[PDB]
Amino acid sequence: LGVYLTKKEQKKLRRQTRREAQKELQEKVRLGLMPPPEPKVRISNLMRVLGTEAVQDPTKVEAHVRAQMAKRQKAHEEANAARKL
Amino acid sequence: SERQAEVLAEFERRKRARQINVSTDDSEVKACLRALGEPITLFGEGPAERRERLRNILSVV
Amino acid sequence: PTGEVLSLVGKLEGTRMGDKAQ
Amino acid sequence: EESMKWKKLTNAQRSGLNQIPNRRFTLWWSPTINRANVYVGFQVQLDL
Amino acid sequence: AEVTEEEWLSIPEVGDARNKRQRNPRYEKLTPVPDSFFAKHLQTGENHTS
Amino acid sequence: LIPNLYRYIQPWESEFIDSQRVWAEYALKRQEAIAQNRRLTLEDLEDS
Amino acid sequence: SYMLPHLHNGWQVDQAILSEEDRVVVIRFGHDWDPTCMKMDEVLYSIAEKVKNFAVIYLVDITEVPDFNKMYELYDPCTVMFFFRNKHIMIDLGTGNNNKINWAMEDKQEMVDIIETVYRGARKGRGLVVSPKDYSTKYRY
RNA sequence: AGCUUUGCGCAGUGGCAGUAUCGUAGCCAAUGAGGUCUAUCCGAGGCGCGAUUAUUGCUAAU
RNA sequence: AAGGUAAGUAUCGUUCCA
Repeated sequence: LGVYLTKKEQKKLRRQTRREAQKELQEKVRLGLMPPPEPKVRISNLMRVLGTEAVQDPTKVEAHVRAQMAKRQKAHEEANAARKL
Repeated sequence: SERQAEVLAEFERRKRARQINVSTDDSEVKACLRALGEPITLFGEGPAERRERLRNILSVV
Repeated sequence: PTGEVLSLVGKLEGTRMGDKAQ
Repeated sequence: EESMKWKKLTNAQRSGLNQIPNRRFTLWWSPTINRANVYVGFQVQLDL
Repeated sequence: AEVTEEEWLSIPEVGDARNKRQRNPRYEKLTPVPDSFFAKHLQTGENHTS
Repeated sequence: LIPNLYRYIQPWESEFIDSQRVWAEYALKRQEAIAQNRRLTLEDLEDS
Repeated sequence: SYMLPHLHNGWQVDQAILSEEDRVVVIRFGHDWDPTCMKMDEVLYSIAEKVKNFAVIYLVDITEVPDFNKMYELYDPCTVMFFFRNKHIMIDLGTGNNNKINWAMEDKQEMVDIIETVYRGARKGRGLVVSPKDYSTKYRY
């Protein structure tokens, strides 16, 4: 029968998996199979990131950041739906 | 203007090999190597890189 | 004339500590 | 220099940085220190 | 003169006793004094009237 | 002549006798304030 | 003194100046038996490992190598010369002589100070660097 | 049928700290690591070394 | 007598010397 590895190696293995995924993603992006990650922006970061470009057309910029928020939330919700039993 | 690039093949073989089971036993390591025909070790090739070489070799077959 | 500091030993004949400080 | 005061500096830079106030002092009294009456001797002009 | 030829080969290489956190400290950040001192110094220099 | 610090610090003798006198003045100026029912002020004690 | 690498003939010191590009060559010309030279050939010992990244120290006995006495004025008992990419880096001290440190000092921090200053001024591409400390006196009092 | 507990995963939102995170084919360790209160009690990691912009990446200017 | 050389890049002249 199997054995139950302890919480220390639980955290260690989780860290290995996440670092593995991050490095693989970064190597793929350096290759260019996906575009470089666009900076995740919120309402609080709206004028920090895009403010200079957000002065000219503020409503377009807030629409774009809210679209990014909606895309993230939709990715989460449909990820749960795909993982739904 | 041609592709002339197999580097994507290098990334895909790396990502497949990273998900390839390798025994944590040097004995098994060397047993599998003798099964395929690779040497037990190279000059100054310790155990960690022995296992890594085993992984890199069974990435093909 | 020189910038060297002269010892005021022997220069205290007509001065007091509390004078010119009221 | 006040920003440099907190940055990670090797002691070589810090030794030559604490004397910045000694240069503005020399400039502020240059018409007196750089004089012929004091510092008797020959004179040399700057190249430019 | 009466030390064996192997005993000179058996001399131990001495090493440092202190640990990494005392042999090779990470650079010590030198931050300014909290500005509450600048306020307190002038606060102490104000008197009452009665 | 550059003024020397020697002439700008009161002697201890004068300071002690003046301390006695000034504290006597303050005591006389405070016990009266008890009877007159008011707190002291900078105006009274500026001379001291 | 005896621990630092030694150069025996004229070709070796020129090669040691030439065989390096990314550090500073600090050569202690003099006689390792001199009381003056032995005073600072232990300071150069105590910092040889510390400055390994940007400095290499060679020792030269002028009697063993009588080829640079006339050209570099090797007549003070002890001399220190800094070279960068086959270029003598002049250094401005408090003393009148601005090509060498012809006296043996005592503090292991000041010599690393001078070596690092020389390296910093040599990466820029200068020929004369300025020392942090002033040696127009001895700060004794 | 729901309700609900706990651990482990995947993501999401938000807060907080960058004098700290991380490695351990180095060593020792519940057959006891480590002990200042309280010790016929306490009782889990510790040490040494290495990486370091006191975790690490891109994008962005100069 | 000092502690007072900015370090350089150029053509030109000269001279010893190989």
